[PDB]
Amino acid sequence: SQIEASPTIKDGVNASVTGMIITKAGDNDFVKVTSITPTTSIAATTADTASAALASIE
Amino acid sequence: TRVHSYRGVLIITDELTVEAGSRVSLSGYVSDGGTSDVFTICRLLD
Repeated sequence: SQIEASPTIKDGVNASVTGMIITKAGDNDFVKVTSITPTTSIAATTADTASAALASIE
Repeated sequence: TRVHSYRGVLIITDELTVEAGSRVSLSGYVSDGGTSDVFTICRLLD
């Protein structure tokens, strides 16, 4: 709820709830989350099967 | 181990275009007089 309410973050950051994954959606393409103690872990590159990565780089 | 997944939206992309055409039809013929008013014989004089 908070990540979808920030005036400068509301558009471009797609999130979920799991049972979260701060991906990108529309316009802005680059996203990055960083913390110190809690987590902000993993990479899980979105760019899939070259084509997705290639389409962006082209 | 979690194995827990997520869910997204149905996003589809399509390109649509509708086209038409045009043709001009004309019908004409060499003039052989023309529909006149008071078609009567005449006797010109100078």
